[PDB]
Amino acid sequence: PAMGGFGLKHPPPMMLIKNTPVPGNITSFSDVPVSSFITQYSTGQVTVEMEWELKKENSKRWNPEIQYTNNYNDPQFVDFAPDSTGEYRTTRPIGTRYLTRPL
Amino acid sequence: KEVTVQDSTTTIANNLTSTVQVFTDDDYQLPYVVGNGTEGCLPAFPPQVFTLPQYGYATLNRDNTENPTERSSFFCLEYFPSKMLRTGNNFEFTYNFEEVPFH
Repeated sequence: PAMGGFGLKHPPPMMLIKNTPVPGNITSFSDVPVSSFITQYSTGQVTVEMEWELKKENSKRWNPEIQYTNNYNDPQFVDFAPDSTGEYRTTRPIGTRYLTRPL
Repeated sequence: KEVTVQDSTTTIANNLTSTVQVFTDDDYQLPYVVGNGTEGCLPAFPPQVFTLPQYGYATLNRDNTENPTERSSFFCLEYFPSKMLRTGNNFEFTYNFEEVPFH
């Protein structure tokens, strides 16, 4: 994929959900469908569990490498934590390429 | 063979106690300089004696200059386990090519 990640012929399926309709008060017979419903919403919890396979880093580089570090000069807040209002703050993007390898 | 120079006599003697070190890089952890079309192969003609080439590599440089980067890596070749050989010792290695198409 151009945006990134793993191209999959059969990716994780789509999981679709709706609220079943509950009609309002209907006192008569009509052959047109019921358009009057009780307004309602639903809530709940969803847990996802993924398993990942890892590739060990096996390298003979002598000197230290570049690491992703938490580094800020005079921080007024901590990054990747809630704000004083409760709003979660992420200042910078984090990619995967840090360790170095020869061609 | 130990070589010594006194007032331009340049004598040569053989050191029977001296060692040579040999290792093969099985995990491909060093920069691989071989397939790049450079000199130092075994001669075409069997009687010919040849010098072994010096090992070296180029890492990342910065801004098309001679200066390094933070991702410039140093590989120490002493940090591989190697086999030490005196006069009576020998070294042996075996390799199986992976499946490729016929030329």
